[PDB]
Amino acid sequence: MKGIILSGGSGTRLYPLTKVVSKQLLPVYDKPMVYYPLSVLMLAGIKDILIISTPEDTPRFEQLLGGGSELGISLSYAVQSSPDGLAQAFIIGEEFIGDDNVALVLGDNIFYGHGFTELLQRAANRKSGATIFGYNVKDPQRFGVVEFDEKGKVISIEEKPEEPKSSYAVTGLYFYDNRVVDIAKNITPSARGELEITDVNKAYLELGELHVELLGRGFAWLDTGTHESLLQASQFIETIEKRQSLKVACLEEIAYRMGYISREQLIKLAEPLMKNEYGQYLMNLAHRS
Ligand SMILES: Cc1cn([C@H]2C[C@H](O)[C@@H](CO)O2)c(=O)[nH]c1=O
Ligand SMILES: Cc1cn([C@H]2C[C@H](O)[C@@H](CO)O2)c(=O)[nH]c1=O
Ligand SMILES: O=P(O)(O)O[C@H]1O[C@H](CO)[C@@H](O)[C@H](O)[C@H]1O
Repeated sequence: MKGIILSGGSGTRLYPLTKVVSKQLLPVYDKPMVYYPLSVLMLAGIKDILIISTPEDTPRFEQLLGGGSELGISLSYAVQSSPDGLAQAFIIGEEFIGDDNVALVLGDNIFYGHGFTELLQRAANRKSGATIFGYNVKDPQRFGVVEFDEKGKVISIEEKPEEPKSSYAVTGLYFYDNRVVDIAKNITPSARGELEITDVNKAYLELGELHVELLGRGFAWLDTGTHESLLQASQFIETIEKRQSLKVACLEEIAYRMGYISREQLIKLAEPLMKNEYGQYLMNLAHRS
C-alpha cells in the first residue's frame, strides 16, 4: 500500500509563522510537524510515500527528509500549485498511486495513543472500501462529522455542518482502495471552493463501503491549526516524552522497530547526531537487546 502526506496549504491562521516556513515545518515540541504524520504511515507498514506541498515548500521537505533510504523507505515529492482541496491529493498522486490502495494523512494532524498501531495495521490490510477514523471533539462543526448507528455503521458524513449530527470528527487519516483516484476526479468544488475529502468519503458511503474506526477518549488527536493549538500540542508531546524514556515520532527509531533498517544502519544514522540528545537516543536504542 502506498501513502500520501498532504503537506501544503496557506497556513493563513498561523501568520506570520507561515510567511517563510511551511506550517508543516514548524515545531511540534522538538520535531518538525511533518515527522508526526510520516511516523503514522511508517507505523502502518507503509514504505512508499508521496509528500505533496506548495511550489515553494516542496523542496524544503525534500531537504529535510530526502528520498527515504536512511529510513529504509521511499519518499517522493510532488507540487500542488494551489490549495484547492484534500481530494487533489489523489489527482496529483495518480501516477504515484498506480493500481494500488493508498492512505492519506494530513500534514497538520497529530495522532497518539495506545492501541494505535493495531488499528493502523488493520486499516492498511483492508483491501476494499474506505476507512476513516472518528474522534469525539468539543466543536464538531469545525470538522467533517460522522454519524454512526449502534453497530458502528455509518449513517451520514458532512463537512463542517452547522447542526452536527454527532460529536465525532472525521480525523485526517484515511485509507482507500484504488477506486479513490476515479472518485476524486469526479467530485466538484464545495462552497469553500475545495475538492473535499468529505465528498470522496460520501462516494464510498453511497456504495455502503465507508467504514469508521472509533478512536476512543483515551486517544489524543490534536491539530496545529492555530497558534494556541500548536503550542498546546507541543506541550502535550513534551509531557509524554519527559516522563518516559521513549520518544514520539522518532523516524529513525520507527524505521528500526518496523525492520525497515538494521541495527548497523541505525548506528550509522546515530553517529553524525551524537553531538545531540537525539543521536544519543538513537545510539542507545541500537545497542539495546
Ligand atoms: C485544503 C488543503 C489542505 N492542505 C493541508 C494543510 C494541512 O496540513 C491540512 C489542512 O486540513 O491539509 C493541503 O496541503 N492542500 C490543500 O488543498
Ligand atoms: C513503537 C512506536 C510507537 N509510536 C507511537 C504510536 C502510538 O501513537 C503510540 C503507541 O504505540 O506510540 C511511536 O511514535 N514510535 C514508536 O517507535
Ligand atoms: O482543517 P480543515 O482543512 O478545515 O478540515 C480538514 O481536516 C479535518 C481534519 O483535520 C477534517 O475533519 C475535515 O474533514 C477536512 O476537510
